[PDB]
Amino acid sequence: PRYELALILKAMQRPETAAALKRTLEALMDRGAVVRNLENLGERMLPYKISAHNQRHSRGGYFLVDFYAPATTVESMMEHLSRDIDVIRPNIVKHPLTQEVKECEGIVPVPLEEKLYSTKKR
Amino acid sequence: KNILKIRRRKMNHHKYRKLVKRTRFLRRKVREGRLRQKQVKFERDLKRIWQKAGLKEAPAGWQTPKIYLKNQ
Amino acid sequence: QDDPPPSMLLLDYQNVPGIHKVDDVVKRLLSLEMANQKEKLKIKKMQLMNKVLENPEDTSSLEARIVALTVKIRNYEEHMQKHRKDKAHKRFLLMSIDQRKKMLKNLRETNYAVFEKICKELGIEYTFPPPYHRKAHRRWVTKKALCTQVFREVQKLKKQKRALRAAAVAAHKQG
Amino acid sequence: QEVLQLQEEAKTFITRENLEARVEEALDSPKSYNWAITREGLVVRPQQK
RNA sequence: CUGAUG
RNA sequence: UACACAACCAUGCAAGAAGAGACAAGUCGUAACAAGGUAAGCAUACUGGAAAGUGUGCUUGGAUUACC
RNA sequence: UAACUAAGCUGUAAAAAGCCCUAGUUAAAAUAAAAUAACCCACGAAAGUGACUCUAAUAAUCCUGACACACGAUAGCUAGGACCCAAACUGGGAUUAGAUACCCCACUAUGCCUAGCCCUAAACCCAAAUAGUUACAUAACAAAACUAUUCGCCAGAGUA
Ligand SMILES: [Mg+2]
Ligand SMILES: [Mg+2]
Ligand SMILES: [Mg+2]
Ligand SMILES: [Mg+2]
Ligand SMILES: [Mg+2]
Ligand SMILES: [Mg+2]
Ligand SMILES: [Mg+2]
Ligand SMILES: [Mg+2]
Ligand SMILES: [Mg+2]
Ligand SMILES: [Mg+2]
Ligand SMILES: [Mg+2]
Ligand SMILES: [Mg+2]
Ligand SMILES: [Mg+2]
Ligand SMILES: [Mg+2]
Ligand SMILES: [Mg+2]
Ligand SMILES: [Mg+2]
Ligand SMILES: [Mg+2]
Ligand SMILES: [Mg+2]
Ligand SMILES: [Mg+2]
Ligand SMILES: [Mg+2]
Ligand SMILES: [Mg+2]
Ligand SMILES: [Mg+2]
Ligand SMILES: [Mg+2]
Ligand SMILES: [Mg+2]
Ligand SMILES: [Mg+2]
Ligand SMILES: [Mg+2]
Ligand SMILES: [Mg+2]
Ligand SMILES: [Mg+2]
Repeated sequence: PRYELALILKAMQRPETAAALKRTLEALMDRGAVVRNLENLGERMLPYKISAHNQRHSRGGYFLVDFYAPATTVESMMEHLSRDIDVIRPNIVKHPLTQEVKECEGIVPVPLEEKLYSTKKR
Repeated sequence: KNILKIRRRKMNHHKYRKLVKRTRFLRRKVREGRLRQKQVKFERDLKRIWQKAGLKEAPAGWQTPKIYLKNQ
Repeated sequence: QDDPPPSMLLLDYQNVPGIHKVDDVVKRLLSLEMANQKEKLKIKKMQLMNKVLENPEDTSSLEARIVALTVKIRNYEEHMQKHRKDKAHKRFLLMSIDQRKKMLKNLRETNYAVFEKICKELGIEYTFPPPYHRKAHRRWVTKKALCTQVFREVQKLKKQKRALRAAAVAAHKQG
Repeated sequence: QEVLQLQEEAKTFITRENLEARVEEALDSPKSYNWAITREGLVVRPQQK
């Protein structure tokens, strides 16, 4: 996976969520991207009341879309997702797997710095 | 210590600023009078060129614009 | 201008066998379409070093460094054409141009044939640094224009006088 | 090896045919990424409850 | 809270 | 023979304008040297008889007394 | 900006002035700025930068080197836009013999965005760059004393 779409859909019914995800993935496939997988993180309580599309959202369904897309459609996908009233807050980031987990060496013992003052007798 | 000379330069600059504020327009008159003579000297130095080169009048298509009298 | 195709199959996945046997869904992800700008930079650098240079393995050569900096200069120009107020990239470009010109001077002083071929292939017009670097102000520009026009008028009137004298001599030698 | 691994991932991609299947699959198979840690350096997952 | 000079 | 021919400078004077300096003593305030009694100073802008005051950034050529 | 409650709210060592279209709670756009993380010291040539995400990208197979070129915080100017909040100036209320100041309230330019200028700082880490040494060696303090090639400066102070 290259990119990652965190989608926050409005709390709605099962066929409505299905159609919303269908049209979102259809738009992402029309914009020139192949969808790898889709993961539903469950309908949880929002940490804060989000106000979007003149609506006070208290809950929201979280979705995770990992895919590959060119660098020229990231803004177009965001502009398409922003105007959707069923989308509360969309986010397009890099997938955390493309950053290889470098070797966490550990707590390197750092000594106390010396030679900071002259040897003059006080 | 060094604040002596610092405050000395501060007082001198403050007095200079006050003098400029008190005699602002006289300084502008002097500046205009100097720029006028500057443009006149430039015009005469240009006119001397073709006269020492042999030309009686100025070359064709020569206007000699004002480079010092440019408005803000 | 160079136009890398979207299905270029970038160098990281080009020399390995079995690249044309996979399907289009895999080729399109292993191509330049889903790639970033650094991949296009690498592709342009490879395609320029394979056609302009003679030994692409000798990267430590001045002729190779000039091409590697020319690619970056053209990329920075492409960036400037979109971003006007970008000062850091503008300084990068203006200093990379000076470094490329210094290496061009060194190449011209070392090997004339390679320098002349690099210039003809890359379109870089090597200019000689004009001595007496001065800021041309309005007074100097006006006086130089006046002196040039005076010189032209003086030589024109002298040519006309010489023509009139030649005609008067030809009319006097005949009768 | 990277090309061969990507070839296997192309088998489970979402397409026009698999769209209606993957939608109803993800809407019925939720996932969770919450996992805590301990002072010794071991992880725990709330899926054991 | 404020209190100038030699 | 046909043209510019005191314009350009230098030397003195000038009705006058402004500044700097020394020159025992004045008038009006206390600006800084002590957290100089509002901590200073730099760039800049405004204001005030005056030293100066204030605003925006910047340095300590000041401390915050050091298991407090 | 609307709804409930009260005649009070803000304000200093103490008050006065100001507001009583005020004050508290519940909701609420637009603008400005970006708690803790930071006991971190990274990025960038410097000024500068630490609310989140995306694209581009951070020169030199790497010496020094201008009056040339390109940048250069805040503050200032021009045109258009924005204005919660703070505030040059200004108008009031305190204190003082006086206070056109430090204290309190209101308010403007301005701080905010785009385009174009101005190119200034205690632009200080007051310690120039390039590769090194711990040899001789404490004017004083401060950040210990120094090498080889350089660039730019330094001739008492005020006048400046
Ligand atoms: Mg003086
Ligand atoms: Mg005190
Ligand atoms: Mg005092
Ligand atoms: Mg004071
Ligand atoms: Mg004071
Ligand atoms: Mg006082
Ligand atoms: Mg002091
Ligand atoms: Mg101050
Ligand atoms: Mg000042
Ligand atoms: Mg004031
Ligand atoms: Mg005030
Ligand atoms: Mg001190
Ligand atoms: Mg009252
Ligand atoms: Mg508003
Ligand atoms: Mg913040
Ligand atoms: Mg650095
Ligand atoms: Mg580098
Ligand atoms: Mg150099
Ligand atoms: Mg305003
Ligand atoms: Mg206010
Ligand atoms: Mg007042
Ligand atoms: Mg401004
Ligand atoms: Mg500036
Ligand atoms: Mg600084
Ligand atoms: Mg210095
Ligand atoms: Mg001693
Ligand atoms: Mg140097
Ligand atoms: Mg002198």
